[PDB]
Amino acid sequence: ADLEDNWETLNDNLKVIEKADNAAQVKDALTKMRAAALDAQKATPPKLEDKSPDSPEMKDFRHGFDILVGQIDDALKLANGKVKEAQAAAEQLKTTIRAYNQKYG
Repeated sequence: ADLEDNWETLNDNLKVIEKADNAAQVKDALTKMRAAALDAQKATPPKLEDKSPDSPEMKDFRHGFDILVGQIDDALKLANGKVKEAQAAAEQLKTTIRAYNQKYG
């Protein structure tokens, strides 16, 4: 249950931010994101061997997870004394979940 959990983790992560109230819980929050994000890389709950395989050696698949670690990477920096900046970005991350559905869609 590390896959169904990561989702709740990426989700339960963004909540600790807006509610972090302190830069300390922000690192800890995004620390768990960029962490499970690198784990969800090999994510395949629906099986990518039974739908659109794309073509980029699937590289384009991990790139979406690695690229994601790129925006979360710069935010992990704001964490880590820029909370409101990190928190506001959290709403940007919430939007990533939407663009991620275009990946999971």
